[PDB]
Amino acid sequence: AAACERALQYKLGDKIHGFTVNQVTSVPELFLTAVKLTHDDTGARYLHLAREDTNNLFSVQFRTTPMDSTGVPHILEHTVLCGSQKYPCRDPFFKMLNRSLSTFMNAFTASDYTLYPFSTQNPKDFQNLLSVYLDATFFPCLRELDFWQEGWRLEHENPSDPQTPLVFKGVVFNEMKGAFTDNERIFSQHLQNRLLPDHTYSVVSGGDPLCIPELTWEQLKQFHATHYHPSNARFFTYGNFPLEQHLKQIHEEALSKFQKIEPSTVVPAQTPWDKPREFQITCGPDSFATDPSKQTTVSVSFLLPDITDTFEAFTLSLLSSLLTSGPNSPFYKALIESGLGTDFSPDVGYNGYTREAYFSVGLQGIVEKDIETVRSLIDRTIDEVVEKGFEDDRIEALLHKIEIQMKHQSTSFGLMLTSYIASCWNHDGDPVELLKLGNQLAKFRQCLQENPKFLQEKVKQYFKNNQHKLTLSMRPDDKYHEKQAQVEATKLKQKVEALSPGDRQQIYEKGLELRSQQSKPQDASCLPALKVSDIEPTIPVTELDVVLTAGDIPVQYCAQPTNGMVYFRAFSSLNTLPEELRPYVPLFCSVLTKLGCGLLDYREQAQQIELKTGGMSASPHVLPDDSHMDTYEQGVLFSSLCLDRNLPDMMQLWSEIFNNPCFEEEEHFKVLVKMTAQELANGIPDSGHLYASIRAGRTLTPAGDLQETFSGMDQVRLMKRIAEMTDIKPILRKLPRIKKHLLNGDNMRCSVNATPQQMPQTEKAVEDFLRSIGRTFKPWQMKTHFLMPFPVNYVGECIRTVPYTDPDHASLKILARLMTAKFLHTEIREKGGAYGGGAKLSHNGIFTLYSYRDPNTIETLQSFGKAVDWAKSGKFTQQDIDEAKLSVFSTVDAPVAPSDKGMDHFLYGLSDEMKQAHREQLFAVSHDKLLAVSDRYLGTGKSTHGLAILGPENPKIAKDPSWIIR
Repeated sequence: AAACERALQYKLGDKIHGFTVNQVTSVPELFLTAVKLTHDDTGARYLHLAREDTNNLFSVQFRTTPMDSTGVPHILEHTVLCGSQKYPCRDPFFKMLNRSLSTFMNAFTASDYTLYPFSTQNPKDFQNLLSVYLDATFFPCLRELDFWQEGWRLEHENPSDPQTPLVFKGVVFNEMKGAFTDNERIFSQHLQNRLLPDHTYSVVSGGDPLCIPELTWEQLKQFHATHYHPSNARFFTYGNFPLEQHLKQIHEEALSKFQKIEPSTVVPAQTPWDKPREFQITCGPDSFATDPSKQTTVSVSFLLPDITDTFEAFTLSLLSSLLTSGPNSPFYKALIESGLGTDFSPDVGYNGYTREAYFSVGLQGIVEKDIETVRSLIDRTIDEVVEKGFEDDRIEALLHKIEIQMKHQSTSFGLMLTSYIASCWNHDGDPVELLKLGNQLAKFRQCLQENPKFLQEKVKQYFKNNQHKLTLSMRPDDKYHEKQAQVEATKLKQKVEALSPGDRQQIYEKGLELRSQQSKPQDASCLPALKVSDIEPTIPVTELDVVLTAGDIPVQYCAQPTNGMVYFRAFSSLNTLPEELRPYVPLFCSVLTKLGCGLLDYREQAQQIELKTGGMSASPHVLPDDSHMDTYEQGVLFSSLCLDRNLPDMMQLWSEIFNNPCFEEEEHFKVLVKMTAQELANGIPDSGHLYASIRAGRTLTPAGDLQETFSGMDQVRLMKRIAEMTDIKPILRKLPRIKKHLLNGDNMRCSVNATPQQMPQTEKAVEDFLRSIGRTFKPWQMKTHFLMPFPVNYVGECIRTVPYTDPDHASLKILARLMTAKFLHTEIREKGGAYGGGAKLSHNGIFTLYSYRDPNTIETLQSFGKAVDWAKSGKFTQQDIDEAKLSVFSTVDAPVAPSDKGMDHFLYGLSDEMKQAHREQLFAVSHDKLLAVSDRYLGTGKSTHGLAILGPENPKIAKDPSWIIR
């Protein structure tokens, strides 16, 4: 009756739709069964992980082994998503993003493989997305104009004026420009290049700016015909859907149209060095130090065995985590607390992306004079690890951490599985051996029980005696990017001089046809699609029970199949907290479980956390009310996880954190604050649109102001200011004040998620813990410019709308997603050239516009104004409304993990009745309701606007007096 039982019914040797069952293994620790199939005619390998989880995932992988630095697989992956023969419309990927019930749809290109995963919950939608992906990847129209627009071409700055000089344009070309500007990408790539100089790892697989114009259309088509062939493919699917439908679809749509080829693409082993080497490279300056110039990164890297031999790789990965993870690691105590640098080097720890894995350690942010000092420190630490070894508790903490990662229930499990086996599988390894994790743990425990100094011989063998050592240093030079610009401009002029006038008219005509291709809106009615009748009308009700306990704390127990885990959450309000101490709350949450408690130092505290729990964290959350725009609850979410047996120890740890935290251990706190300030400064580009919307939305509601205080740019700038203070002690005195105002039971509620079989013991442990512990805003417009040293812009525009429970909210949500799908995508992305841009409506009632890597500023806001004029014009059909409803119901019905079912009632206090009411309000949205709501809220002068800009200097913005400059 179940799916996994029938998946265990697959017998060896059965022929199923051209596939042959080669191997069947039950993985009881993961509640999934691995099955290995091979297609007889093509030789494509198939691995299916059948597990009773409705979020089904498919992925297909192609082995791309480049032999030059042209970047052909990255551009080929970009171009293959631009159109196919059966679906000639442009970009099936984004078009199916609004015609499906998927939760994830993307693609990745590593150094030596390309990966196309998606996940969805509807079997007909699975058929839909699998058919579009098969036809897009295996049968694209390989039009020459797609290769000139996305890749490389010579083009005038204005394509209609034939007298201006020629320059390079292209998506991948400027992606590699932006990759080359990234110092970490130079460091990682050159590290791989110098350590592996023999074969494909010695080149820039994403594309070398000096080697990119050597790529021809003929080479692109030949590479596609040779490498995007199903014999060079590995298909992977995960979940509970019947396999027969998948196999039948694969055979009837794709595999029959090809014939067998044999890829001559196996990567040979890197030849071992006889002697260690040193290299010096250069990168681009940053704003850290001029005269001192501490922006010097150094690393020491060691070659490790292959990922094929699974056991030795698993052992060395655990060893690298013992060496680098946490303040109890040798390298942390030797390097981080040495005060010579700022953070670990990039690619620190075990890096298994290449064929031969490699270990790396070092620091960034050091003075260049200390390079030999660092190298001697690394050698001396290897000597000390050989002489002293590891304590048994840290080994137990690591084995408990890896086991807790095995049993944990996430919502994106299949994506983690395909990313975890892609690298090993790419080099012809057996992916099933990475799945049999229990056996590796058992053999690990036995191999430690037989030889107590085994790991000392491992560290000696692979670190002190490893002759394939590389010490690589980087120092910045003032004359670097102009040298690169000189040589690139020289390649440009040498390529331009040999061109005839007939070639220039060919460029002129190709440019005008490319502009027409980029301008004309095309039709996508050839794609198959679902309808609103396929969306479930009602959701299954989630059962809860709230128990007031000891003597007024409400405690929510949710019986769920959590697989032997207890997930504890607590939310304590901050309404009594003084307003001056508000901005230091996130810092408190980030350091509370890292400073020591009672008789435990920070080393022992971190050891106890890794030994008993799977991680204990605190993060501030602002939960808006659903019936008043000017009502919100502010508080801190304490979250933890443990196995069922370590629960009383976990609650003993929690009681010790709540009753005697050590806010006096100052040195590790200084280390952590400089590390988090560095981490937040490093993370600005990837979440720039989030920071732009959050600053843009500060001025509409008090909840926005509190979100600005907890997670806006003010928090990063303040954290940097605190990290620049030389005396941290008066800042450290503020933490007992947060302990005294927040750690009590006056305004508290808690949650427990566990198995029902475990529930009474959890109720006992929690009641013991609870008995053991102590006891009118008017929005106003704001325009803001953050001067950032970025090459692209990030702008945000916010409009104030209705909250969740208003019937107009569902219609506004449909309208926002509609505008994103049918206006903003074409206007900002295709015309403008930005990587991301759209419209969103948040749960509190903020209609927010955003831009991600946008080259323009004024034209983007003008496109926003034309989008609102488009919405008032009403120029959309009922099928577009069905498409927007499909996308919204694809978003709200995203799968929730057992650890958060139901979390939404615990946080926001929305019952299933409110969700059913809003779901039927999304059902009732009509065309005239969309025009009415567009003239009621989005129109000009009806609500207050807010503006914010992240980006470089722009003089035209600076001469506007209505902007405030930051």
